[PDB]
This record gives sequence, structure tokens and C-alpha cells, in this order.
Amino acid sequence: RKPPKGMFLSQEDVEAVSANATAATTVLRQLDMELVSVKRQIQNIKQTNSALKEKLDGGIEPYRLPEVIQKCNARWTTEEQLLAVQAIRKYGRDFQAISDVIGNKSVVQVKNFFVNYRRRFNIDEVLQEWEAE
Amino acid sequence: SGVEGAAFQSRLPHDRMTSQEAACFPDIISGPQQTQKVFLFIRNRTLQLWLDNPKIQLTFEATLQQLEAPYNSDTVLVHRVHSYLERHGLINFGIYKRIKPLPTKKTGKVIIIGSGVSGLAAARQLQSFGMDVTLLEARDRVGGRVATFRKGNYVADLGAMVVTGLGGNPMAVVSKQVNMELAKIKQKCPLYEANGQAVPKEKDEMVEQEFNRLLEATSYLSHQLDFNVLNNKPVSLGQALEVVIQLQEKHVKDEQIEHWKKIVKTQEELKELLNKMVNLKEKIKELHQQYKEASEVKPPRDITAEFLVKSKHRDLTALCKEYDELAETQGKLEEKLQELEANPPSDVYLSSRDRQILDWHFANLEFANATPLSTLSLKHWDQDDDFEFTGSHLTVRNGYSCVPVALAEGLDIKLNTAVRQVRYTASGCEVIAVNTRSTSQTFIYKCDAVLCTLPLGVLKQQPPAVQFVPPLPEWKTSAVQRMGFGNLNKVVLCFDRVFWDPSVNLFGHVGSTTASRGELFLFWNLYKAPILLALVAGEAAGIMENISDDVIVGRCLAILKGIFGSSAVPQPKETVVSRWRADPWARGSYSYVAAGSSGNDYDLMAQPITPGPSIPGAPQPIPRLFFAGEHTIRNYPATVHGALLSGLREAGRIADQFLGAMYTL
Ligand SMILES: Cc1nnc(NC(=O)c2cccc([C@H]3C[C@@H]3NC3CCC3)c2)s1
Repeated sequence: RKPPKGMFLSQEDVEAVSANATAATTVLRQLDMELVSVKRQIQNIKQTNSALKEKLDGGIEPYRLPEVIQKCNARWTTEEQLLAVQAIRKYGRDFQAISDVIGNKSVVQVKNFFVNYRRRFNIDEVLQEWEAE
Repeated sequence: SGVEGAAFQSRLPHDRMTSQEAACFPDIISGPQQTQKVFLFIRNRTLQLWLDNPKIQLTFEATLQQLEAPYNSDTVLVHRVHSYLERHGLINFGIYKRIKPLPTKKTGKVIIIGSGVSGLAAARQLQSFGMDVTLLEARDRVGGRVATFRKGNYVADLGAMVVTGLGGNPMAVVSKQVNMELAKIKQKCPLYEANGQAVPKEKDEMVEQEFNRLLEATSYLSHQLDFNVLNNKPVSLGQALEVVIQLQEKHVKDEQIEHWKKIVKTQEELKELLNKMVNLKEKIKELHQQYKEASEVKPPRDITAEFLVKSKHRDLTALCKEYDELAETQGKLEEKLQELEANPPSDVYLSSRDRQILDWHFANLEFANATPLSTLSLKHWDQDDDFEFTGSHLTVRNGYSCVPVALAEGLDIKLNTAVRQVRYTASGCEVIAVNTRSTSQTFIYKCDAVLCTLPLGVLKQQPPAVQFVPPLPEWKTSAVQRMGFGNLNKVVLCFDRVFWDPSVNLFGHVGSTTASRGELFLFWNLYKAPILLALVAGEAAGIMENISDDVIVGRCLAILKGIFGSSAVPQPKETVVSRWRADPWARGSYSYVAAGSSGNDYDLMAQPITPGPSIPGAPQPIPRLFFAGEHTIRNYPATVHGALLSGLREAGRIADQFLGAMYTL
């Protein structure tokens, strides 16, 4: 039913190498050249990628910031409330960002907070302003 | 083993009747399965009896005595079976002391052309049957293509050497009948390149398996893809080996392409991700600046100023989270690219060194078929491979010449008698022969039938070495051009000191180039005497016949010198170099299934010729011209046993037409 293993005798390939007297060495060098093309291409991106690597030297260690470890509280100080209204104004609804900004209240409180202080801080009016941008 | 062993040893199914036997015994085959089994046993038995002692005639009575009941109840059937076996050379063939001596008065006159093994086999059989046999020989010796060189103790077959296995081989019988020094072949063959350095086991084994894998490939092309005709021409075997090597070479390239195309596909996933990392670092760089500027405003600050420091801090650690995720990913791609660079696929399908060694495997094929692989039929070249005898091929130590010479004991053999014209008519035949030494002395022979064992190369000769009157019908002449008669030659190197490995019978030499793959590519140590024997196969064969013995012998020493060191190669004492295509009594070595030919052409060769009626309106006559020889036996061509079987075959068919076949009632 099928050829010996490793032998790759397609029904369609034989005709292509049998089509003409020099057809064999045609297809065989049509690929000899195509291989070179990819090799050429590999060097290029290997250079381009190598150049980009150099630019990233230093990584971002110098631009890194120490992490704050502050115990989440549950009381809203007048300050924290104010941080909040601004965070909504600049984030809109990204719960994590707003919790990250206050860095003491959490996403549940933050999420709760909109409904608690709702008419009081005009959050709906604020949120429209965020969506404008 | 048993009775059944004798059927196998006679090339016969032990449990079914052959088409042969259906012809002689149609009552049995069309009859009840019980009688068939009786018959079959009677046959299988009788075969046994002959085989266990093949040095004495097996008379019908002898058979009946040893046969037992209930099988020995129907004497006619036993007599019917034994005659059939005897007629067709399955028993009482070869060289045997006969119990009942030859009838003093013979019936019929048969001229046999050629004292080759087919010829003598028929001759012995016909004489055996009470016919008047005479063989006409062009040569001054019998055996034809069984030639043996002899000088002092030096002995080396220029002709056949090998008995291919005794499982079912009539030569098995002959060897018991004539003492034949039958020595086995140790298959181990070490290959030596042009430098004279042996090829290492790694390499030898890896190229041999490719070679077989390559054949297995051509078979697949022929049968499953039906790649048999190309450009309105039959596909040769060699053609399809090119097309298979090319396709395996293409695949090598294909897989290199696909593999590097999988590096570019990843280097470009890296380059695109590097871009994002470089654009994010700049964004981070300027964020930091903004945060520090925002952090520079010392407290106490109003909340919009506090929000800004917190907002910038949150954002910047967010981007520092992206750039960390995007450099874990860069690590994965960097290692993934590293794997791909280390697992590159095979550089080449085969190296120049590798493919030079591959050639030596094609030279072997060329030497087996005595022809360039471009002439072999793809579809049919191995058609005779089912009927291989079992057992390991042997060589004849005292020369193969002894068989032929032993078959000529008691035969009317005119040597130095070159047949030039065969004339065959409704009423009989006459063959015209000259004396080879003085071509003018002319001979006329009359006979009831001619058996022609002229080699196929002789028959192919234009202009004709032998003319037939009337000419052979085209159906015969066409099968003659269609068929292939090829070439291989031998060089016999005779030396006083054995300076090679005496425990290896054969060892190769890898030719420098493909076009010279068969020039002395194989050497044989077969003999008690110190003789190495060099083969010239493929294209080399036809070419080396235009070159001197000395020049040919030189290239022999050279190669031997290279594999053993200039020091240990003494000048050969006696040199003989065959030139079979040149020989006009052979004009070739043996037949091969040419492209465009088939196994049916051998069948064609063996159908005999019936001439036209002398007086128009007379009844359709008897056939008068019969053909034997290795080119007539489709299942066992180009072999001494095939020749022999064809002689046995025609003898029985000639006996049946002129002595009548009484075993059919
Ligand atoms: C181990 C081995 N097993 N067999 C080995 N030798 C051969 O089969 C052989 C060698 C030379 C010539 C012929 C000729 C009878 C062949 N006609 C052609 C080739 C097959 C159809 C056969 S090598």
C-alpha cells in the first residue's frame, strides 16, 4: 500500500520531476535558491533583533519603584474619598487601578463605594466625563 | 520433508496438479478429488524414489514394487504417471546407469544446434528416448557459456560459477551424479574505496540499507503509482532510480526549507515583541521622569497634587508589569530559537563519497542482470524472483566445465561445425554447416526436427550468422529484438602466493566515478589454487573489450596494489580476460528482461515453429523447429539450471510429437 519509510514518493511529486528532461534539476535548484533566500532573511532579522536587544540594555531596573506594603483599611478618610473621585475621573471603571491608587482600600470597597457615595459625588456625571476621552 | 519434499525439490506443488499434468491427465483433474490425491501421491512418491538415488534409472517396475497399497492398485495410472515424469525429465534425467539398455534401433532423426547445457540436456534425453540425436557445435569444446580455464592446477570459470541454492534445483540432482566440488559463498564482502582503504561498518551498513530501500522504492513506483510509461517509452529500472534519488534529494531540501521557515517564523515573533518592549521602555522612561517631577513637589500638597503622584506611581508599576510579562515571553522565544538552531535536519541526502559507494551497489545489480540499469524493464526485471531456489549459492571448485563434459558422454557431437542455414519444410529439415577451420568444407544434415539452442545474442545478430529458410515468423523475430542479451566479462588473475584474506571469498572495489562503477568492481577467491577473479559489469563490460589484456590487467594490479600495498602484489603468472560480446558463438553473456520486454517474450522464444504445407491444400503439418536455451525459460532465465530445464523441456515435447504420447488415455 505505501512506500518504505523515510522515502517521500508523492504521486504528485514524480510528475513534477518527470515533466521534462531537466525538470528534475529545475525543481531541485529552485529550492536550492529558496533555501538561500530564507538563510539571507534569517541573518537580517538576526541583526535587526540583535540591534533592538542593545537598546533594551539596563532593562528597567533604574526606572523601578519599591512596592508599598500598606494594610488595607475600611474607613474612608476625607482624603481617601478625594483620591477616589479623581481616580474615577482618570480611570472610569478600572476597579484595580482605583484600588491600586488609594492603596489602602480594596476593589470590593472601591466597587461598593460608587453606590454608597453615589448622588454625593455625582459619579454618573464624572463617569460621562471619563467616557468623553 | 517426506513425499512432499520431493515435489518441492522438483519445482512442483505437492497438493495441487500443475497445468502440465492437467494436459496429460484430464480425466484425473476433472474427476473426483480423491483420485487427484492418489495421483498426487503417486507423482510425489515417484519423484522421491528418483531423488533419493539419482544415479540409477527408475524403471516403472522398480516404482511399482516400492509403491504400496492402496496406491499400487491401479497399475495403468502408475504406468501413466511414471511415463509422464520420465518424458518431461522430472525423473531419469542427467547421468544415470540405465537398467534396461537403449533400443538398438532408433526412431527419428533430430539435429541439435549447439552443445550448450540446454543442448546436451535435450540430447541426452532424446537419445535416452530412443531417438537419433546429433549436436552441431561451432566451438571446439562443449558447454558453450559454461567455460572453464585450465592450465596446470589453475582452474577458473570464464562462464558460470554459481549454483544458486539446492532447494528445488535440478543441479542438486546433477551434483550427486557428477562429483562436483560445491563450496559455499561466505556472503561477507568488504568494500575498499579508490584510496585502498576499507569503508567503515557504519557507512557500509548505512548505504546498503539505503540501496535496498531504494529498490523497495522503485517497486512501489512501479506497482502502486503505475510509473511504467514515460514519454511514450517504457520506464527503465535505472530511470526510476534517478527519479527516486532525485525525489529523496528534493525531500532533504524541503525539510531544510520548512525548518528554517520555522526559525524566521519565530525570529519575527521575537522582533515584533522586541519592538513592543523597546517602545514600552521609552514610555516607562518618561513616566519615571513625570513621577519624579511630581514627587519633587514637597508636601504638604493639595489632593490633585497627591493624586498625581499616586496616579503616576500606579501607572508606572502597571507598565513595569507589562514589560516583565513581555520579557518572560522573550525568554521563551530565545530558548525556542535555540532548540531550532540545534536540531537542524540532514545536510544532504547522500555525500559524493556516499553516492560513489552507492554506485558499487548498482554495479552489483548491473552484474546480476549483465546490463546497465537503464536497459532493465522496471516492471519486469525481477519477474523470475519468486522462483528463487532456497539455500545458499555455491561455487564449483573444480570448474563448472565438468558438468557439460559429463553430459556429452556417449553423444554424437560434431565440433568445429558452424551452422549457417536452417531449412525446414513440411516433409523434414536440413541444416547447412561449415567447418570453422576451413570455411569452404560444407556439410548437409537431414533430420525430422531441429532443436535450436543458439544463444539469444547469436539469434540477434544482424546481419544473420544463421539464416532460417523460411525466415522465422515475425512474432518470433520481434520477441528477439524486444528481449535483451547483455554482457559481463571476467579477468582471471593467477598468482603463486595467496596474499588476500583467504576467509573472504569475495571483496569489492568502489569505482572513482559512476560511469566506471563496474570496472573491476568485485573480486572472487573461490579456488584451492591462488586465483583472484575480477568482474567487469555494467557499461564497463562493453568498453573493456576494446582494451588490451595488459592494460586491463594493469588496472587490476593497481587496484589490488592499492588495497594491499604495492609490496604484496606479485606479477600474475597467467592472465585470461573474457570478451563475451566479442565471441561470435555467444555474442553476449545472458538474457535480461529489457525495458519494453516482459516474461511473455521468453514464452514466445520457446514456442516451436511449424512450417507451411509443401503441396498447397495439404493437411497442417507437424512443428519442425524447436528452441531451447536460457532465453526460452521464463521462470529461470540466464542460469545454467534454466538452460538445462529448457533442454529437458523441449526433449519431452519433441518426443511427444515424434514418438507419440501414450500416457494421455
Ligand atoms: C545474496 C544474493 N542472492 N542472489 C544473488 N545473486 C543473484 O541472484 C544473481 C546473480 C547474478 C545473476 C543472476 C541472474 C539470474 C538473474 N537474472 C536477473 C537478476 C535476477 C533476475 C542472479 S546475490
